[PDB]
Amino acid sequence: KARAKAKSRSSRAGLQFPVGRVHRLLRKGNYAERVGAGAPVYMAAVLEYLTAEILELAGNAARDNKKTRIIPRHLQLAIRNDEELNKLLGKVTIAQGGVLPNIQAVLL
Amino acid sequence: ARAKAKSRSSRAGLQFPVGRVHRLLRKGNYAERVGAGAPVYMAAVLEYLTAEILELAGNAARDNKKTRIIPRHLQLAIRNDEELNKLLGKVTIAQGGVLPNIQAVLLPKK
Amino acid sequence: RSRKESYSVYVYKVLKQVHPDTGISSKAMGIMNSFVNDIFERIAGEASRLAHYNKRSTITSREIQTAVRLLLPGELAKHAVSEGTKAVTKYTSS
Amino acid sequence: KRSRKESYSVYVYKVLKQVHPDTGISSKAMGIMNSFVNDIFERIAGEASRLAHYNKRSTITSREIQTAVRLLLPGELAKHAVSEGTKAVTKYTSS
Amino acid sequence: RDNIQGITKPAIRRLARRGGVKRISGLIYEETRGVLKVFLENVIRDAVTYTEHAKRKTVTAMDVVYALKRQGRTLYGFGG
Amino acid sequence: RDNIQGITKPAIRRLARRGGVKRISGLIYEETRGVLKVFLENVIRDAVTYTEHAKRKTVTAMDVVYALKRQGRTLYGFGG
Amino acid sequence: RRRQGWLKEIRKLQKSTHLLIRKLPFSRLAREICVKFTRGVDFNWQAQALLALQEAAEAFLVHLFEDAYLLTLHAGRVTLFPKDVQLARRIRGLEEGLG
Amino acid sequence: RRRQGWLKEIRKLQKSTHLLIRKLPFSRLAREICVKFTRGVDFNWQAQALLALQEAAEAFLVHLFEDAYLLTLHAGRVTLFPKDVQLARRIRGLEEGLG
DNA sequence: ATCAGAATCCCGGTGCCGAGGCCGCTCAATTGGTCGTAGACAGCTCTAGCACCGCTTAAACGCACGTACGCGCTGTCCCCCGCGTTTTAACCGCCAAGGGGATTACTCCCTAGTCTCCAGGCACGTGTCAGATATATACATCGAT
DNA sequence: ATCGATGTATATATCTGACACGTGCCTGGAGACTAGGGAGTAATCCCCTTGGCGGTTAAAACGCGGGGGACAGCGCGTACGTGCGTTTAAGCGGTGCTAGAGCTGTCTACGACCAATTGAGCGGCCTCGGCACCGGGATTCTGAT
Repeated sequence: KARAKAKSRSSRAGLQFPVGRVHRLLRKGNYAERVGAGAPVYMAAVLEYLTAEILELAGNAARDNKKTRIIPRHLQLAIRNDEELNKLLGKVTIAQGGVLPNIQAVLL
Repeated sequence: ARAKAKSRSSRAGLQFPVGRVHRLLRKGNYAERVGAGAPVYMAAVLEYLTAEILELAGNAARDNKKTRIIPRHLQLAIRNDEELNKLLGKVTIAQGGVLPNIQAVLLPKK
Repeated sequence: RSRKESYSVYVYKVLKQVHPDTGISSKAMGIMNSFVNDIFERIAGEASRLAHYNKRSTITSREIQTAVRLLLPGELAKHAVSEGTKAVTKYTSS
Repeated sequence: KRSRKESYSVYVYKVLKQVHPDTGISSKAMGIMNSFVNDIFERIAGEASRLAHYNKRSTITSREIQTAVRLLLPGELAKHAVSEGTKAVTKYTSS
Repeated sequence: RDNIQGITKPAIRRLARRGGVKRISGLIYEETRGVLKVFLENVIRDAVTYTEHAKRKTVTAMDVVYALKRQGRTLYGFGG
Repeated sequence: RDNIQGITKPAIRRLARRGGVKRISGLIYEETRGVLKVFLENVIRDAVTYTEHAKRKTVTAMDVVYALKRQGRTLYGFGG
Repeated sequence: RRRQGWLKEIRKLQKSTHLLIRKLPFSRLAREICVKFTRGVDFNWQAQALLALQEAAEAFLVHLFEDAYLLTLHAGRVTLFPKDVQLARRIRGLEEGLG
Repeated sequence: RRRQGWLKEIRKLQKSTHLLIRKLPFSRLAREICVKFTRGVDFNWQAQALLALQEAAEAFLVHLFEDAYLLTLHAGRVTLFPKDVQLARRIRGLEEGLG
C-alpha cells in the first residue's frame, strides 16, 4: 500500500557489506554517544576495499598452488608477500598457517 | 531541612575523589550503567599506585640529598623497581635520563 | 535460539565478484570473519578516541575518514578514502 | 573568561603530604603525575569496558573492575591492589 | 617421566628447522623449555582469570583468544 | 648546507655516550640521520593528521602526545 | 655418500603446515600449568581452545627462533647458542617477553 | 700529554637531565618535515609540542642505541657499526622500529 | 716503591623564582525521590568433555662415529679519538604584528526513539566434486669410474 | 670428463567428506514520523607565535698524530648430524558418564534522572626557601719519578 518497497541501504550504496548490521553494532558498541548516518557507509567501503584486495592476493596465491579452493596457507602467503599489508598484519598470527619459504642468504 | 552533605570519599575514607571518577566514567561511554562500588575500587587502586610511586620517589630523592621531587627522581624510582618497570616499560618519562649503568665488559680492571 | 551472526555470506559475495570460480573452506572463512571483526574494532577505537579528544559526541564520516587515514599505512588508506568517497556520493542520492 | 580545566593536582599534594611530611614536588613533576594517573585510568577503564562487552553484560560493577585490575597489573602489585580495594569497598558499603 | 620432557628433542629440532636454524647446540633444550614455560604461564594466568569472571569452569576459545589479545598477539580463526 | 646537517656529529656522539658506546664508526652518521628522519616523519605525519581533523592549523602539544600514544610509545608530562 | 640432508627437511617443513608438537604433551603440560593458578580446582578444556593455544605458541616460538638466528648470524657464529636466545628475549619488547 | 677520557664523559652524561641535542636545528627539521604533508601551507608550532617531540625522540634513540650496543658487544667488538643498528631496527619489528 | 698534578667530591656562602599558602567564586558533587530493567537466581535439559581401554605403528631414543665449526692466538693495518685552533650559529633579550585559538550566541538539521511489517540470513539437510593418497613415469642431480 | 642409480617432480586413478546449494523460519532491518540538543557558523578579543636584530660564547669543524681494535687466517678439540636398531607412547576407535553450559522464567535491588543547595576545588596573587651557582678545602686516580 502506502509503504514503499524496501531498499536495503547496502543497495543504495551499491556495496555488499551489511549497512544495517553495522548500524546496530555501532549503536551497541558504545564508542560514541550518537551514530552519524554516513559513517557506517564509509567504514563499509573501507572493509569492502580491504577484503577485495586481500582476496585478490589470496586468489593469485591459490593459482600459484594450482588449487581453486582457499586454504589458510594461501592467506598466509598472500599476507606476508605484500609489504603494506605486512606493516598492517605483522602483529597478527594466522591460524593453520606456515611461515614464508625463506632460507637465509648463506646457501652456498 | 535535610542532612549535612558528606562527600562520598569520606564514606570510603579515601583521598582520591570518587565523585570526579564517577563523572569521568559517566561521560566516557564505557558502559550504559555504572555500579556503585566500582569508582570506590578505582579510588583504592589509584591511591595505592600513587602511594607506591611516591614512596619510591621520596626515597630516591632522599638518596640524592634533595627534599623536592624533580622528574629525574621519578624516572630513577620507577626503573629501579622491577615490578613497576614491567608496567611502565612502555611509557617514556619526560626529563628522564636512563638508569646510571654500563655493561660489565666495558669496565676493564678492578 | 542463538543466531551466531557472521560475515561469511558477504565474504562469499565479494569473493564471487572478484574471482568467479574460487571456493573457500570453513577455517579460512573463520579467519576472514575474525579478521573483519578485528579491523572493525581498531577503526571503532580510533573513532572513539578521536571523538573524545576533540569534545564531539557523534562520529560523522569525517571522523572515520581521518581514522582510516591514521591507522592504515600508505596508499592503501588513500585508495580506501577513494572508495569511501565513491560510497558517500552514491549514498546521499535517492 | 577561562574554562575550569580540571586536573588531578591537589590529590597528589594530599597523598604526598600524608606519605611523606616534608617532601615537595615541582610543577613539571606534577604534570607528569597528572598524565600518569590519566593514562592508567584509561587502561583500567578500557579493560573493564571490553571485558563487560565480551560477556554480554551491560553494567560495570565492582567485579568487572576487580578482574580487570588483577589482569592488567603484573604480579603481587595487583594482589595488594585487590586487598586495598576490598578494604575500601568494605568501608564504603557500611553507609 | 617428568612432563617437561614431553616436549621432545626432535620436536624442538623441527621447530628450529622451521626457523631456518641449520646447526643446533645441545644446551638449547633446557633454555627453550624455559621460555616456553614462561610464555605458557603468562597466557594461562590471563585466560584463567577471564574464565573466572564469567562464573564458568571451562576455558573456551573466546577467553584464550582474549588473553592473547591483551598481550598484543591477536589470533584469528576462533571467534571475535 | 642541508637541513639534516643541523644534527651535528658531536651531538650524535653525545647520544652514543649516553648509550654506553665506547667507539663510533664513521659510517654511523648517515643511517642515524636516516632513522631520525623516518621516525620523525611517521610521528609528524600522525600529529598533523590529528590537527587536520580538528580544523585547526597549529600542532599543539596534545597532538604530539596523542600521535605518540597511537604508536605504542606514550609520553607523560605534557597533559592528558 | 652423505653430504647434507638438512635442506630437504627445512624446505619440507616450510612447505608443510602441520603442527609440530604432539597433542598430548602439550595437553598435560597445559593442564599442569592451569591447575597451578586456579588454586587446585580442576578445569575442563574445550578442544578448539587447546588447539588455538598450540597454534599461537608454535607460531611465537618459530618467530623467536628466527630472531635468535639473526642474532647468531650477526656475531659470526653458525650454530644457535643459548646466549643468543637470551639476548633475543631482552632485545624484544619488554611487555612481549614477560607480561 | 694525552689520556683517555671517555669514562668521565659517559659518567657525566648519564646523570644529566637536560635535552642533549641542540633545540633550533631540531625545530627547523620538524618544520621542514611538516611542510611535506600539508601541501606547502605554513603551519604554526606551540613550544610545548616541540619540547614533547624532542623528549620522545631522544628517549627512543637512546633505547635503540643501547640495544644495538648489545648487538655489537655480542660479536666481540666494542665499536658500534651500522649493521648492528640496522639489525636492531629489524628485530624490534615493523611497528616500533621502522614505524 | 712513590707522590705532583689534575680531577673529583664535599662543604660554606648567596641569590632567585617557582612552590605553597590564602581568598573569592561557580559549577559540579551531593541529597532526596522516582521509575524502570539488567541481572541474580532457581531450575531444567542435554552436549560434549573426561575417563578408560585395546591396538598399532610411527616416532622417540641411545649410541657410535666422522667431521664441521667454535675458539684461542697472532700479525697486520686501519680508522677513530684526544688535543689544539679557528669559525659560526644557537641563544638571549626585546619588540611588533597578526593569524588564529578560544569563547558566545543563535539556529536548525540530524538522529534517538516508537511502531509495524516483511525479507534476509541462519539452522538444517543434501547431492556432488576438489583434494588427498596411491601409483606409474620421467627429469635432474649426485655419485661412480 | 661422461654415464648410471636414485632422489625428486609430475601425471593418472579413485575415492570421501566437506562444500556449496536448497528450504523453512523469525527476528532484525527498514519506513515513517516526531522531538530536542549537538554542533555549525559568524563575530570578536587577545595571545602567543613568528619574525627580526644585535651581540656573545660555547660549541662545532677540521686537521693531525698516535695506538686500540677489526679482521683474516691457522690449529685444536669438542660437540653435533646421521645412521641403525630398540622402545613407547601418541593417536584412533569405541563406550560411557555427568558436570556444567545454555536457555527460560521471576523478581528486586540498583541505577538513571532531575532539582535545590553548598563547599570542594580552581583561578589569581604573594612570599620565602630549595635549589642553582661559585669558591675553597679534603680526597682520589694517573702515570711519570
